[PDB]
Amino acid sequence: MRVNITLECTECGDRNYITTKNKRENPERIELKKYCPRLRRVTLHRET
Amino acid sequence: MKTGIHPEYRPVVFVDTSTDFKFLSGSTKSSSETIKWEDGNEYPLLRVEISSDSHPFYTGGRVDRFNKKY
Amino acid sequence: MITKIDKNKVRKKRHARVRSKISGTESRPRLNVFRSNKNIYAQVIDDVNGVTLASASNLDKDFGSAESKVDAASKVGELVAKRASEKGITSVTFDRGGYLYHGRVKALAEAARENGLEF
Amino acid sequence: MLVPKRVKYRREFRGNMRGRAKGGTEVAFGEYGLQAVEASWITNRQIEAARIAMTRYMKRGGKVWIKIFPHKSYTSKPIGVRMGKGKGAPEGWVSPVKRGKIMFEIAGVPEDVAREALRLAAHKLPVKTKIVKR
Amino acid sequence: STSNGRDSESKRLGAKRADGQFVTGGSILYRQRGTKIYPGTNVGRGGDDTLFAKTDGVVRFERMGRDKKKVSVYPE
Amino acid sequence: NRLKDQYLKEIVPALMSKFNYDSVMEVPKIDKIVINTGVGDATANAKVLDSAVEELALITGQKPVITKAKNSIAGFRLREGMPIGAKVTLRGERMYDFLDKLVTVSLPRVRDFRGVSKKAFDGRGNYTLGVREQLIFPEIDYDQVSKVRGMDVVIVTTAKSDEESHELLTQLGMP
RNA sequence: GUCAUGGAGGUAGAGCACUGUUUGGACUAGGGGACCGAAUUCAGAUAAACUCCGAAUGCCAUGUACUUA
RNA sequence: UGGGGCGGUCGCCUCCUAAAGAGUAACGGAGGCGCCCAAAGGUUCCCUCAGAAUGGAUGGAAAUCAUUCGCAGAGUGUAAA
RNA sequence: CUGGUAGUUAUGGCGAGAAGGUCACACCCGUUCCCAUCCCGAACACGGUAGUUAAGCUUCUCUGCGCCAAUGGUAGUUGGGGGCUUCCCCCUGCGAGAGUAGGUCGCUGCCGGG
Ligand SMILES: [Mg+2]
Ligand SMILES: [Mg+2]
Ligand SMILES: [Mg+2]
Ligand SMILES: [Mg+2]
Ligand SMILES: [Mg+2]
Ligand SMILES: [Mg+2]
Ligand SMILES: [Mg+2]
Ligand SMILES: [Mg+2]
Ligand SMILES: [Mg+2]
Ligand SMILES: [Mg+2]
Ligand SMILES: [Mg+2]
Ligand SMILES: [Mg+2]
Ligand SMILES: [Mg+2]
Ligand SMILES: [Zn+2]
Repeated sequence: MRVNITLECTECGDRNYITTKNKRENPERIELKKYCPRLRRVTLHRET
Repeated sequence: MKTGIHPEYRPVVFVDTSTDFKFLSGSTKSSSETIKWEDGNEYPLLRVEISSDSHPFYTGGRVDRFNKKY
Repeated sequence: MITKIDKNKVRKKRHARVRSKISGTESRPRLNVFRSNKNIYAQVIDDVNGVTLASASNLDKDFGSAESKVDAASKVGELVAKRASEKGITSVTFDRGGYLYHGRVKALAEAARENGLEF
Repeated sequence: MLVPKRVKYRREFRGNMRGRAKGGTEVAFGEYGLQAVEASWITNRQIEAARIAMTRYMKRGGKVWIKIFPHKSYTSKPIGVRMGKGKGAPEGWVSPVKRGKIMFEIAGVPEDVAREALRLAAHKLPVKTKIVKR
Repeated sequence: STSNGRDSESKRLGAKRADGQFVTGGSILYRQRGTKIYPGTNVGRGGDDTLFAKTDGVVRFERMGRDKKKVSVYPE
Repeated sequence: NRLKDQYLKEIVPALMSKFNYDSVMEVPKIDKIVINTGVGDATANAKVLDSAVEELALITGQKPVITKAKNSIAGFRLREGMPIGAKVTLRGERMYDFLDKLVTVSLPRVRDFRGVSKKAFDGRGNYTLGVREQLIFPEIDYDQVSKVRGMDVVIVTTAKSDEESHELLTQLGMP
């Protein structure tokens, strides 16, 4: 169930952040609005 | 009274077959009538059964079973 | 038999909850507000010394003209702002007082803000 | 035979018996008591033997109060076991008695039978005692 | 034949600076679990409940209401 | 406000004369009606709770709030937070409207009522009245209603003791 | 090293205000056509893993005090 | 390793031993861990528990209501402090 | 005199009894508007003052509960010395807990009305 996941920026394509989720309660790819160091602004990140 | 969640509500007129006391009251059933009693609140009349002034303890079908004997 | 709740007691409880974060220092005094059924009051307070600096009220000599009970709040707010500004007070922290920042309190705060007071 | 119904912990330290008794050094319920003059451990079997020997003499007359109880427990090792490998299994229950404690009570009988019953009980205990009056 | 025999290494709690001792900003004054001592003036509480000075000064362990204590730092 | 008129016109100074209250506002006044259906039997049944919901909604006119379970006990096959019972709170004009519709219309059709014990109170100024079926109220008919649950109707009175609450209920209507 | 001043810390002792262990008396919920017996109270005990309290020492500092390396 | 073998243990967290700063051993006395949560995190606003008695009761020792008393006798994802 | 707002370990609290007022403060009336209920104008929010001191609030009296609290004595104990060493005794310094004499129905600061 519990697994490691990595978050990738939808514009740059850089895998910036890592985190974990529960695979049963969250079968879909999670999405979050984090801060992207390359662009130096906030973008949208998706699980790979 | 939050809008939408609540059902319908409106005062009506309650009448008994024994006392005929049209006593204005609120309810959720329209009873599908229109009476002019209590002018300004001409709410629909609601037919009813034995009331306060109809019951022995309160104040003071089976007909067929008298058709055969009598 | 039911014991009716005491509005002022719970109001003071909420005021004490608010006051845990708001402190009236000498450079940045505290703007306390009290609201009744008839009228509203305001006081500028410092906590390091425990003394008030400016005040205004609906029942004061000024602000004689009145309207619905939000215009009295605006008037008392602008009068207290003018009195504080005339004494050199510019930066304050708004002490809500355990009320909600919605009605009379909000109008008083905006009236104070539009004058020379950085709330 | 007095044994506690429950204990929070099975194994206990042995403790010490320094100083006078914390409390209970005056006779309260009855009119005659058996007061320890020195300190010792008292198992539950000794209490049972003393109580039996003291009640039989009065012929089920009067009342008797037991002022001590065996809260503590002690362990032991069998013959032929080396040292170590944990603590031993508990064996019995003891009541650490300090000096000055009054630990038996008599009421409802005259001078002579009470004194003789206390004397008979005092020979079953491993501690020097004396008989006191309220 | 023993089910016991295990423990956890000590965490060295207690007080690290004495009352009346001059203190440098940002230094730990008390390591502790929960809140046995509350943070007073010019002092804050860490993530794991340690108390650290925020400005240079002199340590003083005052008393709050009846059954609890606090520590403060006063500049020179 | 016909029942408001009946209460205010003659009940208030009758009470004032009877008990010689020092002021005008020691008079007990009806304050709250609370309804609890007690549908805890529906451990797994989902239509029973819902059916109680529309039953209460029709009888009162306000949306009933489902109540959760305070604790979790295996003796009655329940866990934490299970939806148990209903909750409706009338207040204001609904006091007198519901009291009218009950004591004058719905109550008299009960089978063999001959009064309730004056000691069947809480002893401190309130009253809980029980009904053994849902057909006593004229608004809910027989065809729609499937089962009957004996619910609880409470009377909240500002009376400082019990005797004046009892006599106040008598003066307004049935004890 | 001593003296004066300020602190953190709950051991010895003691105590029953919490948690365990526990004695005698009164009454009793509950079951019983009187008998066991939950909870309340009175009086009396007990505790390394109990605490409404709580020392002597030791410890950390301050001093401009007096000696000493 | 109170000779060695058989038995048990080997890393981390909490309490007692531990002698009122910190530290402190024994094949000494008791327990847990090798996770979980997309809200069980952040912020703003609001409020307060266990239990007992009385009445309706389908429904009893115990479900859901109403009043009174009630400083925590509850809760704090999980072992203890 | 009263309203608002702070400091101080309840000597400030709990409980009991009396008095007061529409100057203030509340109860109170209402839900058109802003706003709100896992339902309910109860609360919150808004608009008003016919009635009230019944309660909130203020003042006054007490020792019933609670709380604070000596002096003397005692346990314990650093240093030194003795015994018949489950432990005990003597000299000097420190010195409790419990119990009690006694104290308490608060004391202070600022602003606005009378
Ligand atoms: Mg540890
Ligand atoms: Mg944190
Ligand atoms: Mg963390
Ligand atoms: Mg001890
Ligand atoms: Mg030490
Ligand atoms: Mg230590
Ligand atoms: Mg070890
Ligand atoms: Mg293990
Ligand atoms: Mg006047
Ligand atoms: Mg409207
Ligand atoms: Mg105190
Ligand atoms: Mg003394
Ligand atoms: Mg003392
Ligand atoms: Zn990017």
